[PDB]
Amino acid sequence: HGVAMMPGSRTYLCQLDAKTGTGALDPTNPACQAALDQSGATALYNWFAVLDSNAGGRGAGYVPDGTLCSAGDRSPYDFSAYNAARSDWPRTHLTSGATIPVEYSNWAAHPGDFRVYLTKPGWSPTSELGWDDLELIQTVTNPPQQGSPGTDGGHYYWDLALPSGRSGDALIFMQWVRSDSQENFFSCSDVVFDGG
Ligand SMILES: [Cu+2]
Repeated sequence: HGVAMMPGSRTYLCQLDAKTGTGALDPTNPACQAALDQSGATALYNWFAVLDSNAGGRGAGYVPDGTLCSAGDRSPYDFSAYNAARSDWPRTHLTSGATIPVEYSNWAAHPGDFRVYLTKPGWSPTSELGWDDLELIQTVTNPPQQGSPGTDGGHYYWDLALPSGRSGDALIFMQWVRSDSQENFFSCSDVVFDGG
C-alpha cells in the first residue's frame, strides 16, 4: 500500500489539500473537489490503496488507456475520478535537469520494483493519459525506507535525475511491481517543469 508522496500523487496531494483536524475532508483545489464529489471520501481515506490484485507487472494491453491513475478501475475502491483529464489538479513544481529526492509511501511495505515513467514532450493533462504518451525513465529495485511501515510520513526514498529540455506540465506515472505477489500499485503525479 502506497502511492508517490514526492512528487505527490493525485490521491496523496488531494488528501493533503482536504485534511482537517476532525477527519472531515474539505478540499479547496477544484479538481480535488470534483474528484471527491464523484468518487467519494473513501478514496482519500485510502489514498494509498490504488491497486490491482492481479496486474502482475502487466501494463499496455492490460491496463486500459485513460485508467492508469485508478489501476484500471480494478481496486477495491472508486478512484475513477483521479483519471480526469484536467489541468487544474495540484502539482509539484520541478526543474528540468535537476536530480530530485523521490518519496513513495510505505503504508504497507513490500519487496519489488518501482517503474517510473514521464509523459512525452507535447503531452498535456487535458489529453487522455495512455501508455504511448509515457516513457520509462527509471526502474528502482527495492529502495530503502525512512520511517516504519504504516506510520504517518513513512516512505521509500530514491533519487531521480529529471531529463533536460523539458517545460510546462507533465505527469510522472509509477507502477509498483511486487516481486512476491500479483498485486501492483498505480501512481500518478502532476508536475510542471517551470523551475530554475
Ligand atoms: Cu499493500
